[PDB]
Amino acid sequence: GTVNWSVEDIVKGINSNNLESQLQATQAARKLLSREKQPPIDNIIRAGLIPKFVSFLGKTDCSPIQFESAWALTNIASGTSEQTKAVVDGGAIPAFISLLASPHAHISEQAVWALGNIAGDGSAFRDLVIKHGAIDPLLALLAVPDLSTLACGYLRNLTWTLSNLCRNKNPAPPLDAVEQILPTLVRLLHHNDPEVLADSCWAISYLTDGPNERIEMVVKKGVVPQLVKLLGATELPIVTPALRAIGNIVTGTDEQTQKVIDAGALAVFPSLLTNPKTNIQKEATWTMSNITAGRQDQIQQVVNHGLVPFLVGVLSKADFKTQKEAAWAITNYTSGGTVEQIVYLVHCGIIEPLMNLLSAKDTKIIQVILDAISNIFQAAEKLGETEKLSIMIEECGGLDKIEALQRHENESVYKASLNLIEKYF
Amino acid sequence: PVKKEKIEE
Amino acid sequence: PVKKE
Repeated sequence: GTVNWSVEDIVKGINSNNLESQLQATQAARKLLSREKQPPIDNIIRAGLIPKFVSFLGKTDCSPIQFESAWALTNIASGTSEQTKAVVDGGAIPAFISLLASPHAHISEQAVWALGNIAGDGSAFRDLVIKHGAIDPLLALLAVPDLSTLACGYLRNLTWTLSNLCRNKNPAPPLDAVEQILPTLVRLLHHNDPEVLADSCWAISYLTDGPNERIEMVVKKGVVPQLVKLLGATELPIVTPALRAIGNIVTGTDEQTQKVIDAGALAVFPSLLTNPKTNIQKEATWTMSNITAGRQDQIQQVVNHGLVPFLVGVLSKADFKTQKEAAWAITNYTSGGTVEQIVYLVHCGIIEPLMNLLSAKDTKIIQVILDAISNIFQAAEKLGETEKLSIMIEECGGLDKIEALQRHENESVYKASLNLIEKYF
Repeated sequence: PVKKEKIEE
Repeated sequence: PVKKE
């Protein structure tokens, strides 16, 4: 009979001076907060229960009230920022960090989970969790010879919590905290549980989402080969974060991009660029765009891996957002490529799908495509093949669309269009 | 997923 | 060219 209690009854129990009565009421609150239909978090907060639950976290003599209060506070911290703030404002952070040392694994795990909810709110609570010294005790829980001896649920919760300490920007986590965590993350990226791997990849994705210096910290740990392996996994929950991380890395230096290429990434892109999940196709095409923005030798590896036909494919037929990323990939290829490389692109069939996209109701893509046409014409000028290109564009319905564009709202469009017609048509 | 409710155990 | 996030 700790099921379906009223808040009034929970309060009466918790305000009793009877530790057992307090425990029963705390469990009743936990069960309330563990129901799927509108858990009454705000009523619990308004009753003034958070301070009591936090004090129960410190009752080493009564392990069950520690657990029940920990779970109750976890579910409150799971809610809105305001609800998470209430838990923090009750002094929960230092009390949960103390509980990480509990001899009872179920209590340690609950404290891990609660700190994940708190750090997960945002940069400020993440950083406050770090300042109260959570990282050392968290990592100590993973200091075992073989992670496989740890309970599955426990290891997954720890990985998820660590990923939330890696998460959010403005600002990004403290550099020294990232350096402290990364060796353990590297280890978890090699664990064989799909959920640990997914959360480990998500953590790396967050740490790579920033300036080149943040990317370098990750790349210098030697994880890129393992990320490429995970890019080839069957489980979408793994591939999604692995590809985001790879995509983040290739937004860095050409030397950082090369590590991805050297690790064998481009061999997975035939699958990625034809993947049934639209998001994967989008993100893979975005990744390709930042590789085509690289050096000519890097463009050549794209060519050698047979990926230009796949880019023609996505340009020809994909969700609009993927097609725009593909347009970017082409404009980048055309901007940085050799004449021979640009010729290859036309021989693979780029012109018709590019022209077909000029009918789109998106100014940016039109700008991108018009820029790419100009770049191709520039290479044709160097080969004296301007007329052949002009004819191709005319034969596939392009000239009509470019003409219309001379009469377009956007200035860049009409200017770029007018120029092309004036110089080639 | 940012935050997680614990429903049962 | 330039990369983009």
